[PDB]
Amino acid sequence: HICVTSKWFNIDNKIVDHRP
Amino acid sequence: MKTFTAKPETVKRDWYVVDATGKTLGRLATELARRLRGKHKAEYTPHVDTGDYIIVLNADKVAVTGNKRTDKVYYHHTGHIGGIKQATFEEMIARRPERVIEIAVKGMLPKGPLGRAMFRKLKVYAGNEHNHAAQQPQVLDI
Amino acid sequence: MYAVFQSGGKQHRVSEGQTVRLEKLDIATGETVEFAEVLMIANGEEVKIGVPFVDGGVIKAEVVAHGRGEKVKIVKFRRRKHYRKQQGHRQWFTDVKITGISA
Amino acid sequence: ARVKRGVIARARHKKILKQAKGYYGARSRVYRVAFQAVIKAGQYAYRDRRQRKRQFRQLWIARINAAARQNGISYSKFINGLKKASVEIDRKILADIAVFDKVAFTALVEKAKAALA
Amino acid sequence: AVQQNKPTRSKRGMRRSHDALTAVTSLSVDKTSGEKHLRHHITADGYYRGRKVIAK
Amino acid sequence: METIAKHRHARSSAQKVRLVADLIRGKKVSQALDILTYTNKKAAVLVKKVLESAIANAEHNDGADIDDLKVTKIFVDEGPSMKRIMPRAKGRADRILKRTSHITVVVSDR
RNA sequence: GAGGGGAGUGAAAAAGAACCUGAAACCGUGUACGUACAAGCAGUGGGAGCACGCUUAGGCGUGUGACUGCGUACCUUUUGU
RNA sequence: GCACCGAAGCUGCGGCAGCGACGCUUAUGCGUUGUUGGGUAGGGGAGCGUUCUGUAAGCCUGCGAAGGUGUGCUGUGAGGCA
Ligand SMILES: N[C@@H](Cc1c[nH]c2ccccc12)C(=O)O
Ligand SMILES: N[C@@H](Cc1c[nH]c2ccccc12)C(=O)O
Ligand SMILES: [Mg+2]
Ligand SMILES: [Mg+2]
Ligand SMILES: [Mg+2]
Ligand SMILES: [Mg+2]
Ligand SMILES: [Mg+2]
Ligand SMILES: [Mg+2]
Ligand SMILES: [Mg+2]
Ligand SMILES: [Mg+2]
Ligand SMILES: [Mg+2]
Ligand SMILES: [Mg+2]
Ligand SMILES: [Mg+2]
Repeated sequence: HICVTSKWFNIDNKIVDHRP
Repeated sequence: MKTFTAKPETVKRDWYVVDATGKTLGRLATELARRLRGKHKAEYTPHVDTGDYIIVLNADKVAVTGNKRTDKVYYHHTGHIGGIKQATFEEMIARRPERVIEIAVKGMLPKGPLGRAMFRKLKVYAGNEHNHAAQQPQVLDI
Repeated sequence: MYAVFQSGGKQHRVSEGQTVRLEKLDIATGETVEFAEVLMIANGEEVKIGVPFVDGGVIKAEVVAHGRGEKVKIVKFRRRKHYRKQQGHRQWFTDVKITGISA
Repeated sequence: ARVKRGVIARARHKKILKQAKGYYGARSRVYRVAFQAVIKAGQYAYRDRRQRKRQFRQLWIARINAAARQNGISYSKFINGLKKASVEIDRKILADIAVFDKVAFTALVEKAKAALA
Repeated sequence: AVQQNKPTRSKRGMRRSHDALTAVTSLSVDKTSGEKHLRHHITADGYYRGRKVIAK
Repeated sequence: METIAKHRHARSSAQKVRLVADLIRGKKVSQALDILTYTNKKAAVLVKKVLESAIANAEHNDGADIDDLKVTKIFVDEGPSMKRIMPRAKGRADRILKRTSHITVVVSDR
């Protein structure tokens, strides 16, 4: 199809720092 | 040639009556369980019920040993909140006595599906007569 | 009318006319074999073996072809240890018919 | 010389799926899953060829035992008899006779009892 | 919240044990015109309980 | 006579078309038409057109006599699916399959 | 209309243009057998019943698999999973 | 104190393979017979099948090749034949 464009981000984003 | 196999479609069975009275619970059960499973025949078939129907009278008058009578535990759980109910041996004999024997052999019959089925062949009556004349139950000792 | 006899490092209960499978015998395909090591014979009443074997006992049968059993798969596998071997095996037999049972 | 591959491949694969016929869901559909199912079946078998000889012996011994008791004697004593019954040797399976020929059995029990007297 | 294992083809079917449809049976006939129709509904032609209401 | 008709590349899923099909499998043709007629689903209209096309086939091409004529075999296989794209957001693409189905009606009498 | 059924062409239409071969995942319709008192790597050893073929029987082939003994996938990495 | 149950240990029956010896008999293979055969890293030995060159202007093949899908047989297996 024409149908062919994927610009998948970076992870997605929000949160996490999980105690250091 | 393969050794024999009992077949449900053609097992014998036959009925019996047993008197609990003075007999000591458990030493009784043993034989019930054994006879219930068919272990006294061509038992020779783990995967088949080959036992006999056998009914028990005077379960209330069943005997125990030791201080068991006032000290045997009998626990069960309601599956709820924190519902660990218990009841002493005497307490059990007081309310539905037939239970004492019933659970006592249930524990000695096997495990699962078949096991459960074997247990159905045991009729445990609190009192003395029994409404099974029609099966023409033959008495036996032990 | 049955009798039992040792042959495969293994015993068998047999009536005459009954075909039976046995570990391989070195006897030609049509010939006739006698088994003198018979452990018991039975009629209305029966002779068990005082010592092993009954004195007059002998079971007579002709071999009725030799063959090889259905293939069996030997599988060996040791997880997480990079080892496995798979091996096939058939196992020989000779089939006798039984005609004797001299009580 | 470039090698196509892949015709021999599905040969290997189908060789396995065929062995998996009958198994539930992926175990019979999906190679990756089937190749495992096929192996472990093999493993159990190799084991259970040895188990078979165990299971039946105790099957035999179980029913030998009731019949012995039926003729008023435990399995213990009863094999000891036949042992002592002037040598004499006889399979525990062949005590088949316990199911199909009960007089022959009782007859065997007596012969055993005698040696124990 | 997401699955930890692929639900099976079997499980899918199960869930759909109730997804199936019912016919009607209660299809009924007008006393004047011929007319099949849903009970308590006007017919194609505009009859209902014998009388002709709706010219359309 | 088996005499069949069918609708290929219909716009519906199959999962949806089935359910309407399943109501009809095995009935006298006569009933099915009424059944479909009072079944409020797009797949009903589809299945009807196919069933009708099937009868007319059976009629004009083979024996006919619709009165003794039943829908003996009916199934719907899932067809090719049209891939599209839409986007939910953040550029993050969603396939979405516009699924199609191959309706098939076999209307015989034995 | 889409799509389809006939007709006709052709060695072939099951070569019909979404067209040589047409595997596999995946999804259905049909039939056999099992399944609504039962607990777990789902098989394996045993094993009745049912359906089917046999054979002349003869506890035989195929399919299913009640019930039952045993039984915690694979790879990697690890002292060890 | 005598039974008995109990393992892939021992024994029994059949089979394979390496190394021995002894007898049949040596471009060897038989028959015994004693013995050995868990195995990761890893060393040694022997093989299956695939693509392509010769052998091949041969051989198979429209009376049906390759590929696909079943079925039977066969080998210790990778496989092979039909
Ligand atoms: N929630 C993010 C983790 C994250 C935290 N800060 C970020 C900044 C950019 C991208 C991702 C992150 C994840 O799923 O991984
Ligand atoms: N670590 C904190 C704050 C935070 C959210 N996203 C972050 C990304 C990077 C660093 C810190 C954060 C939390 O998760 O509650
Ligand atoms: Mg053993
Ligand atoms: Mg944007
Ligand atoms: Mg094509
Ligand atoms: Mg049930
Ligand atoms: Mg469960
Ligand atoms: Mg449980
Ligand atoms: Mg660690
Ligand atoms: Mg290590
Ligand atoms: Mg472990
Ligand atoms: Mg090994
Ligand atoms: Mg080629």
